[PDB]
Amino acid sequence: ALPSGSDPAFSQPKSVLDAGLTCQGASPSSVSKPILLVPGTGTTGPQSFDSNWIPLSAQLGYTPCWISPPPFMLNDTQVNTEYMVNAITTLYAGSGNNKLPVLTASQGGLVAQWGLTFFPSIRSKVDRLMAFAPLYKGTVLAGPLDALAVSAPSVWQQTTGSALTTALRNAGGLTQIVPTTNLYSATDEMCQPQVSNSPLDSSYLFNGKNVQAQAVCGPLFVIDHAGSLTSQFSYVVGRSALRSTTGQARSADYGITDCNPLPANDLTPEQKVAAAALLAPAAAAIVAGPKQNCEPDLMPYARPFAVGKRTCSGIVTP
Repeated sequence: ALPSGSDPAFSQPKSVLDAGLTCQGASPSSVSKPILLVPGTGTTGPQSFDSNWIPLSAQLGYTPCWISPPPFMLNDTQVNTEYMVNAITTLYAGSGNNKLPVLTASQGGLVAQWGLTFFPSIRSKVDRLMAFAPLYKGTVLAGPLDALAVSAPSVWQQTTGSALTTALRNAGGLTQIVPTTNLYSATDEMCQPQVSNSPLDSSYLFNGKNVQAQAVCGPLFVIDHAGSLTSQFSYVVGRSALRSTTGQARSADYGITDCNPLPANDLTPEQKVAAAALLAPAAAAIVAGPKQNCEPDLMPYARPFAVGKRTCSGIVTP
């Protein structure tokens, strides 16, 4: 079974977590049809989504909301998840005690699934998860010892083999917990392996709607980790997932004629140009942020699932 019982303690003051949550044109505490947007490593909410799912979800009738855990999602993924759990608790009540969708970019999907695995209270408040290029198994690429002996906390945790990805898998987290759609690409340049269109892929969750773009669009279709979020093909799949009465994208709703890798048609020209410039700023933030030579310790609620892995304090024990 999954973790059950009481939610783990928060390490951050609630006022700090509240400060990281914003909704466009509304208060999180009094908001119609919120969608919670969870950014990837090296970005804020607006930086991840201003060129894409903030305007696109608004045009579908949601109030776009986001968390921006400081600094730029570079801190410990477990602390980033506190922002999401707090945001879910708030948006659920602030929308009349109604479940809400969560939509994530890159490592924001790891944040979401970590929260669902280890914070039982939110499972009944999230109606579906729409994850673009999620790194549930981390990635084998680049890495925390590349070009400097120190790397950001969440960069350590997103590395395949990390104590965090280990603990997520051993606790049951590579199976979907709420209805989940995972849109990803075999040509993802941040996250590998993604090529097999099978559970080997880092974005795959058992029983989820796992959509590798090349399985629909052809072996030669190319979108990177950002295009995975912003492309017109991505918009059609995400719109399906958000509208579906099953909580997952439906194969009937998308097909080879939607295989357009450029930014979603309904974005403004300015939004389309910004959608093409997402790589460099996130990479530079990763370079300028907090850095360390070890993976953050697992919090007690996750330690028993990665016994034997090495974190800053030493060997994980249960």
